[PDB]
Amino acid sequence: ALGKKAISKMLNTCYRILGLKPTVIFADQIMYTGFAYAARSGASVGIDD
Amino acid sequence: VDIVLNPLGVPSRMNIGQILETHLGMAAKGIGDKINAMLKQQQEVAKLRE
Repeated sequence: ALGKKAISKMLNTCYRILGLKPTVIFADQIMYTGFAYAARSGASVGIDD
Repeated sequence: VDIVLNPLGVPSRMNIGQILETHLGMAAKGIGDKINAMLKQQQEVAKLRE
């Protein structure tokens, strides 16, 4: 379902089973793609929403 | 637009100004947009007097 702590343990098993380095590269790339979709999802407020 | 903020602090702290003060702000400028209209069209003093 993907959640804050869910994606948290994502990388935790990733590290506790494989290692450090793969986690490094992992984190970075997701960051960029993540921001892309966050833009497409402009959460509006103010009276209207 | 020159400024961009986020009313994300409202659902968190009760500074409802972000929803409201903004709403009404534009209201008061709208009336000004018709004053703009009622002058840019070269209207007599009686039209805008009413």
